[PDB]
Amino acid sequence: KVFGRCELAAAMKRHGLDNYRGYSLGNWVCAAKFESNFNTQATNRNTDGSTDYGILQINSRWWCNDGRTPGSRNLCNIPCSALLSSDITASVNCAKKIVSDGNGMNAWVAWRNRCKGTDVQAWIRGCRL
Ligand SMILES: [Pt+4]
Ligand SMILES: [Pt+4]
Ligand SMILES: [Pt+4]
Ligand SMILES: [Pt+4]
Ligand SMILES: [Pt+4]
Repeated sequence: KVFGRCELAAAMKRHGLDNYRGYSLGNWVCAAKFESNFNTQATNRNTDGSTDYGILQINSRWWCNDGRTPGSRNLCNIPCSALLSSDITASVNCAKKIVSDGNGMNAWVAWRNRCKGTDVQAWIRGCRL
């Protein structure tokens, strides 16, 4: 599913991401925009053989099992395919574990490079929440 900006903001808010570990909603919507362009079905292969999955491009080296990343850790305890669903619940629950891991949202390279220190509130502007 390809989410609209405000539709995704609303779903993320409902799933408890607004101010989760201090990160306002706009940060999460910005990260999703540049990681996956709001497409739950996005996949991207990394040079190390791991793959990133879904709206927040969660990586198979640590977070999920895809059956093809030797020495992967499956920390969210979830097949990576579950992260591609039109229901964002699995992605959100896994992202909560990731952002709690000590590096905050710096775990998402597009967030560091494209969202961090920008006016992220613009991403929720005009939305009914
Ligand atoms: Pt569809
Ligand atoms: Pt709502
Ligand atoms: Pt939902
Ligand atoms: Pt909804
Ligand atoms: Pt594996």
